[PDB]
Amino acid sequence: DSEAVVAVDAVSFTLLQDQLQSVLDTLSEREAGVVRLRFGLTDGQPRTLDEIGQVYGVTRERIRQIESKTMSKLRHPSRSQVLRDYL
Amino acid sequence: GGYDTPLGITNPPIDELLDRVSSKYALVIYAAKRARQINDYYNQLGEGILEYVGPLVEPGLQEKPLSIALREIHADLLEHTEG
Amino acid sequence: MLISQRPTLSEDVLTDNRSQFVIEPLEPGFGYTLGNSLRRTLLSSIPGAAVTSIRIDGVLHEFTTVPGVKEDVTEIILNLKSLVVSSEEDEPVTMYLRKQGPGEVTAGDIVPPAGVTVHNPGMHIATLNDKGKLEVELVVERGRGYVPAVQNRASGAEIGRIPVDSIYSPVLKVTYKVDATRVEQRTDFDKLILDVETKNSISPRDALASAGKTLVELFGLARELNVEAEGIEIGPS
Amino acid sequence: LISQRPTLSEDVLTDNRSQFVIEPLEPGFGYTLGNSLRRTLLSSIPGAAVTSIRIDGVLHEFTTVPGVKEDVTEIILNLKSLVVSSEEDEPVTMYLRKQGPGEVTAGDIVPPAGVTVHNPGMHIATLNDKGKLEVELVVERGRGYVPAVQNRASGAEIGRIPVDSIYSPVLKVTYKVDATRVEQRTDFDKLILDVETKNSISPRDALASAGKTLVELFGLARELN
Amino acid sequence: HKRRLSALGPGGLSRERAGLEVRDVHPSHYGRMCPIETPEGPNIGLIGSLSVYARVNPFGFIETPYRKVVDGVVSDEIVYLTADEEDRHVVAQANSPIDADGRFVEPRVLVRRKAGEVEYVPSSEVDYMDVSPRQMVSVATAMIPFLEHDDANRALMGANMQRQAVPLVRSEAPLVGTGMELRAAIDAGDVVVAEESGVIEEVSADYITVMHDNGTRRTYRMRKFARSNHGTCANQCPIVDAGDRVEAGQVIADGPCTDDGEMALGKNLLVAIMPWEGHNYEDAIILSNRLVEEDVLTSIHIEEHEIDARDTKLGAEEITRDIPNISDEVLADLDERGIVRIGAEVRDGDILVGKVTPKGETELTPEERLLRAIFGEKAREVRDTSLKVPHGESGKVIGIRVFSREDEDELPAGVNELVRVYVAQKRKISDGDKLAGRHGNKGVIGKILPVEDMPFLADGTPVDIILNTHGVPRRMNIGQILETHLGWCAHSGWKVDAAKGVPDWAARLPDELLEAQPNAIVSTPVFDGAQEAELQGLLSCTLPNRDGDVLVDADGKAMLFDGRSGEPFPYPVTVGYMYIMKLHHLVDDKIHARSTGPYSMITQQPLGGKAQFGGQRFGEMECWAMQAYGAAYTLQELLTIKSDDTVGRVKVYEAIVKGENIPEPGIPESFKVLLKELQSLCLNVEVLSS
Amino acid sequence: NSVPGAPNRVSFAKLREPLEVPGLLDV
Amino acid sequence: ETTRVLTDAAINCRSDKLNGLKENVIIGKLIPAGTGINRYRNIAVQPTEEARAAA
Amino acid sequence: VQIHLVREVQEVYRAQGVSIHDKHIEVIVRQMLRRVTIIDSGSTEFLPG
Amino acid sequence: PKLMALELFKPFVMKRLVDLNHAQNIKSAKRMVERQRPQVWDVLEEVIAEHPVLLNRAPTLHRLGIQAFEPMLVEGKAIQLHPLVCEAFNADFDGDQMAVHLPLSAEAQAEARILMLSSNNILSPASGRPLAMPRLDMVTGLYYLTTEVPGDTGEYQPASGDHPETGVYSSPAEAIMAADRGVLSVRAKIKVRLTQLRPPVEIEAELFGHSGWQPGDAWMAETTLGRVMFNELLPLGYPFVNKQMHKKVQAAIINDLAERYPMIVVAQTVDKLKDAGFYWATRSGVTVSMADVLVPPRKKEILDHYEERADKVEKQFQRGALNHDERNEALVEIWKEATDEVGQALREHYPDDNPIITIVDSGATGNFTQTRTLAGMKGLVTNPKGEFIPRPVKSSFREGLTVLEYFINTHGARKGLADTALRTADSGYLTRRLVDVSQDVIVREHDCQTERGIVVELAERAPDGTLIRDPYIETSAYARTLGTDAVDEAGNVIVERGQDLGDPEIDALLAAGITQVKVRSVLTCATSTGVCATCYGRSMATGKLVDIGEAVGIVAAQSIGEPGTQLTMRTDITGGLPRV
Ligand SMILES: [Mg+2]
Ligand SMILES: [Zn+2]
Repeated sequence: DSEAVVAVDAVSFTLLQDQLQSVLDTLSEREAGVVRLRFGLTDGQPRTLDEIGQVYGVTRERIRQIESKTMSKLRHPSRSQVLRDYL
Repeated sequence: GGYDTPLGITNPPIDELLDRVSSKYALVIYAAKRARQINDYYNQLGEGILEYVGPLVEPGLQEKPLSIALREIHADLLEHTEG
Repeated sequence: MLISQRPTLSEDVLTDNRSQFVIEPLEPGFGYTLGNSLRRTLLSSIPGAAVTSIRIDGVLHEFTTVPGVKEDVTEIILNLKSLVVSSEEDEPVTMYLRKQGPGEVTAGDIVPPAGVTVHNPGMHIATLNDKGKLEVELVVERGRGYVPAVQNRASGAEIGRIPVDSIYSPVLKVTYKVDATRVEQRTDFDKLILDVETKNSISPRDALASAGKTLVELFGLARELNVEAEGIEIGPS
Repeated sequence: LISQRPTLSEDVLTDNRSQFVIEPLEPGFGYTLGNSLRRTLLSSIPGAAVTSIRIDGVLHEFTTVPGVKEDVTEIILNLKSLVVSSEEDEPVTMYLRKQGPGEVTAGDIVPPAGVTVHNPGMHIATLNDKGKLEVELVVERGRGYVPAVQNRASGAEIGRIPVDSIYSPVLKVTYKVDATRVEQRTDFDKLILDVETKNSISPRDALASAGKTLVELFGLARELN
Repeated sequence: HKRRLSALGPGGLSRERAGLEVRDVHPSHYGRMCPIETPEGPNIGLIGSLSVYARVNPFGFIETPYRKVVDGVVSDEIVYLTADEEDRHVVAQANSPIDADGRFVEPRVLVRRKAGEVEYVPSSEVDYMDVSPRQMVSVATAMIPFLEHDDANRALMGANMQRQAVPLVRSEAPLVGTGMELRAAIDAGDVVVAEESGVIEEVSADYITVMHDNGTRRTYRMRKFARSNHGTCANQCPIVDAGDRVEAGQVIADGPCTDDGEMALGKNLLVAIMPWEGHNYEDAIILSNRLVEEDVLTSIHIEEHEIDARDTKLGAEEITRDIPNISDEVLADLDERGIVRIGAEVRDGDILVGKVTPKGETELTPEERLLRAIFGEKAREVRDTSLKVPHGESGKVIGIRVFSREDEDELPAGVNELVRVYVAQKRKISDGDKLAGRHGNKGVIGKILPVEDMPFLADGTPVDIILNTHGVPRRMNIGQILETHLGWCAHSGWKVDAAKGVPDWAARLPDELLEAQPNAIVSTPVFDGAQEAELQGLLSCTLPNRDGDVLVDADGKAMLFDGRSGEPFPYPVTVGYMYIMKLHHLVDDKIHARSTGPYSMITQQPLGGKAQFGGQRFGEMECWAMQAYGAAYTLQELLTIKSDDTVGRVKVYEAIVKGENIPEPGIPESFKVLLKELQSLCLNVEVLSS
Repeated sequence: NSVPGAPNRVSFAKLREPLEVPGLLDV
Repeated sequence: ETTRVLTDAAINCRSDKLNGLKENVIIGKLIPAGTGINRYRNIAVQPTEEARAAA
Repeated sequence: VQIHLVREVQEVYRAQGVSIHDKHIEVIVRQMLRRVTIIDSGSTEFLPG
Repeated sequence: PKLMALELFKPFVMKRLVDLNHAQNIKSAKRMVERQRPQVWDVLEEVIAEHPVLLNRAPTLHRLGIQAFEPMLVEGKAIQLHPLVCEAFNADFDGDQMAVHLPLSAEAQAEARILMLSSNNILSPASGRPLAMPRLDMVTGLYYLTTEVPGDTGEYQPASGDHPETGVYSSPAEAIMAADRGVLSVRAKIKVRLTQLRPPVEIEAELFGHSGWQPGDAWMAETTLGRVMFNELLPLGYPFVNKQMHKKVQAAIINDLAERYPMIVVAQTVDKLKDAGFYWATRSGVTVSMADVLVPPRKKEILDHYEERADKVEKQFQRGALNHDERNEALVEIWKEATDEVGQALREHYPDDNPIITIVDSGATGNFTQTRTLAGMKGLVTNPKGEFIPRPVKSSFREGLTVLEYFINTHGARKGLADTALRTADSGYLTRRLVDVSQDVIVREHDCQTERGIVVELAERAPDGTLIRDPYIETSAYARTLGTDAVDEAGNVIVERGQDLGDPEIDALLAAGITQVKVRSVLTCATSTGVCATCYGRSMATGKLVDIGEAVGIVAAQSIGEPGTQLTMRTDITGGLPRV
């Protein structure tokens, strides 16, 4: 049954979620909120730049600046060695 | 009682274990519920302290919790009520 | 070459004199190479002294029982056979135990001459009854290993002298076994476990040291053919 | 009490096999001393043997070479019978070229310094006019028996052909004792030991190294206090 | 597998329809079908094999040769009779005293009547006599020396296990044999035979060119390293040299299990029959390490792996190196266009054929999406199903056979490119592997000891295997003991010193048996072989090895020394040369393990068999056993959260990894399948709370 | 015998067979 | 004889009570023998008060 | 019939020389002799036979 | 095998080498497992230690097919099984395979460790005889170790006048030294002076009367050295044995030592017997050579003397004095007489140290008929229908059979083998039916408290008048609990109500002189759903009273239909497994 639950990717995915929430908690709060809303990690609904700037009450260019700054922070390998093995 | 000393899976001797409880089925469930208590102690140690306590005898270097449980049974450190 | 792992030697002291040595680890299989050789060396290479023969008054051919005592002849003999005694004088020296009156003769009753000594004077040997006097002579020399009861090379040069066994060795019982420690990281090495039990003349540690000295001489005989031959060096300690 | 320490004389029979005789010993000891030397000699004498080869025309072990009568695994089973004695401990290489018909003996092998081949008369392979065999051989010191080290575990290429090595200069060992054991209890054994080495090292040198290994392992139990 | 009689098939009886009376041996089978050889499973008697001399009547009956005898004069007119004329007439024995003229000697002669009866007819009514002994027996069973001593059960086991040996890399001929090793090898087909006589021109490891006496030449190509149908090697090396003259019908090249023409199913090993240290306990066998070192028992196995690059609905597959997420470390063995390079050694789980399929568009999980957002690696819409070498296998790669649509090869519909990769390894003999002699005395390998802790002779020669004693007297197979003594006699070589006439045992021996060489091959035919007085006579004078040393005395025993302790054994022990085989029940084909693997489709149990992972069937009787212990929790475990509790299995695995407790088990899945089947059969089934 | 390049394997057979073994794949 | 047993059980409306021994094996719950019965399955295991105070 | 069944099975197993204690056979025979038959319905619920 | 344990314990070893910081996470740990980097073995030892596994062997005939062993790592790829569970597993080493399972939960590990462990299951479930008893090879070894050879090297002779007795030895240590020197044989009769072994009951009551405690006391005995080395295996409280270790003697010793001592003492004692048995089985020199298969010298005369009678029966049939069947019956009886006479002469011809008769008379394996068919006469061989062939086979397998005799033997061999296959199928099917019959007999209450119960025959009356013991008491009387009391000649009570009724109280009843006891049974347990405990009596596996959770119906069904298979038939009453 090649669509059955493989039972090792599931626990790898749960460990991915735990480690990913830890690494996203290593940042500040506006940053992690922007990342979680930009990639839908809180409900499965991917919020875009205008919704995020609306729910934070700023402009969308500020949201894109914060997005680029944090995604530059995450590509630093100190925030990345614990996630590199997850591909 | 002059038995040579056991080793491995058989320490403490089951014939000294059976004098504590009624039958061996009670010995099994008694040891297993104590081992799950010890496992919940090791899992719930990182957060705040709750009602679990143990291991009451000092464990080994790396020792399985069921062996800690059975050595606690042989040490006369617990009690139980049946159903 | 290299041994690639240095073996050790440690003991577990059980009684005062009964030990248990372990040696670990070796190359498979060196445990049987050296355990049996070590057993034969312990039993048959340590010098020591014992009783060779005795003679007794009142008994000429009634070898069943001695008059005046309780215990029969062979019980006296196999009490005297288990008698720890040290010596230095290589010739067969004689010792006398002799005691009148009823009571329990012990090992401290005997009066040793110069050099010989008894290592358990508080040992029961015999009982006397009703004003009896027991007077036995001992013939004590030293030697190696275990000898049988040596048949009397003379016929009747000493008509009372009857021979016994002589447990020369200070050790009594040695047994051994092997094991299979650390099969995976080390590719199934061995572990020699000894069980030596001596009498109270010497310690088992000194027994094993003296046996190691005799063995290292006995294999140094084979070493001294081509001294510059490459072997397996364990190295420093 | 015998207070005569034992000796060792020697008896040569051929170039490669000779008898050693040890007397007098304590009684009930000769079989044990003989088995001790047998289990040492027949197991742990350091020697040298070929480890891996590399034929140019092959890519692996399970193939054939154009021209030769045998195949590659038969060449393996013939070269596993060679005897060779190195001097230094680095893995040296020796070579073998042969062109044209004729039997290929081991005497065709050109060795470097230190190594030598102790039997040029070994049939290895035989060739014809189309035949061309060209191989290097890695020779290495060692002791005991080893299986073939893996190609993946080393960093070796595809041309590498691992062979089992047997580093054992000894070939056959026996003994017998002649216990006198007279009724006068002046008893002693007499160990008549026998060694046949496979023309790599002399039996004197094999027994000397065995004695050195035993002196080293019994200095363990001696040095206590 | 040819010459096989099988009473089951279409038009024939099946095994559940099979009564017990068809499986017996009716007395008409004598000379028409072997009573010994039959598979010892649940097919005993339904599958047989033809006799040696048997021949098929044109109406599909089984004729049998007979020597007709007229008026007490045994003629040579050989007349084939089927089983009806076998009942009409009367049939004598071939081990009867023919007095060199066709005449019998004693009047009271053994004979067979119609209904299987055995009588003493006077020697005037005998009208047919058997053509030889060993007529009743099959091909494989006639290759067992001293067969007439063995019981029929163990002879049956020996005949069924002589067909299971594997081709070793060396294949040395047996010392003690029958006649049936040469004939049943050159008739087996797997030996190249010189078709017409002449001289050798050119040999190699690959071809032989013969020069016929009249002009023509012909190249006999070999078959080197071809895979058999059960994964074993099929090498053919030549045995002729470049100047030899051959005749027609001569062996020119040995096959897999052949040696200078004749069969070689195993090797000649020094055996001893003491019980040693409990390692040869209850049919277990110990070995020297010399068998591992010198490659005595070592078989080459060749395995065929196969993948096809087929079409699909989304597009087309492609054999290529652009695989997905895989370190350029494991892409070192692969060539420029997929498949690995010839000779690169592989291990379990390695890549053999880089082959990648399209997948389509599936929306990602958001965590995977942000990982692709951080690292910048793309979606990679193709999905990798490469040909991985399965678990627990390794070895070299001999040959790579590749097909293609572009070469216009015959491929089935919707297939673009086929490739087969042949992987081969060289298995050493190892503990657990199955060895047996020629007498049904099977047994696994208990322990491969070193060569020094093995009981060696007085000449320092160690024994090679050590069988057990307690399996000999209760299985009634002392053919192995007679083979052992005669094997030692043939190894050392005898010389009956016939100085003052011939000794009394050796009178009716043939000539050139009065003396023999070391390693000289001998042979006993099956029902006319070495007598026991002749074995004592040969074993009495068995000329010494190199010194003056008769190692094995007249009793057939020897003074072994203990290799381990060192003392001699207090009693002499039987030694000799016994011919043993390596069976095809190797450990590496049998060991298996599964933690979590593939799952079945309709029900959700783990799958089955070593081809997949699968688990072992914890069947009904084992459920009874664990009920009878009273182990209730382990039964709940093994029937819920190891097999069918579908949501429970992943919780168990997660809790093990996190180190928590195992959760409480739920309902199995096959019960729910049962529930919906019962609701499908219009049966209102419902679970009630209280 | 009757097979030209056979090995020389000495037999203990007291008798003599008239008929050879047939062509074992004739069936 | 699963067909006939099943059909006349279906007629009789014969309710199982699951009190036997194969049934709890089938439906995966804990069998009523050995360590499954409530005299052993409901054991309360606490640390004794003396060693609790000493702990 | 309990004595008869136990004796008659154990006669076979002693003839093969196999030690089985009788309480196992008694467990089985006790399961055999559970039920009773209805020759008269009385007046309550029990079909004859 | 470690290559198998590494795949069984893969989540355990995965967690553990995440915990030792050898992997960054779970996925690198899994890849590290799949590449087998060599510190995974060092982690694997720690995750294996004290964690039992199960060892199934199909077909699981009875309850001991699944046991729980502590695993340990072994080089190679074959599961190493301990040899003393071959009898329970019915496992020879012809290539049998066993399935390893793995318990997971704490309840499962406790059940495996406490109920299903090897050393806790020694006895049968059926008859309570041991199955850890040392059989086969081991038994031979012990036999040669405790047998006694008159006229052996170094005996005790009391001859005097010229020299003393030369038989006494002050200690078994000195005896071992004199055995390593070539003076003492192991099997000679000497007089040692023991200080660590308990003397038998008569010598204890003689030398000490009431309380000889052994670790200090000394007492002499005329035994062999082998029996002293043998009694050093058994524990300190056990008395001295001084017999010849026949297999029944070892069974009785282990049954006594399991009935009176704790289980761990029984396990260690059985292990010591295994080691000593193998080590002296190597030295016993049991080999098989054809010089050791002696033929009976009077065989040809016996065959001629019965050949004349066969000839006269055939002549009387030829002259019409009797029909076809009666001459067959007469020949069958004559050749049975011939078989018996040949076997008798063979039995009286052999020595005692002939290894073929030594293996048999020790009780290790094989009956005497197999020796009779190795040397002497095969005898009568059956028809395919079941009758006897009247010829019969007159050659041993040492002499080598002729063609027709071998062809006659094939009938009976293939008949027996096919019959073995079909019976098995039938025996397993009978067990399958019985399990479903008694699936609901589980022990519910401690005590039914009835007073009904069966009576037991229990050593029926002699005609002259004694108490001859009934031979089948151990199956019909032991392990039972009395409902009534034992009173006799208006005397006192002997055994009160509700006692286990083992060996000493049976001895007390037969001493007091009663024959019938009214005992409880699981026939008349008055509980509602399944039996009580005291009607079931002693559990035959523990030796103690049955627990209050046992599924005794399943144990009963398995012990009945377990030993089938081997249950032949006979020569129109049905007389085997179809009769059952
Ligand atoms: Mg089997
Ligand atoms: Zn009751």
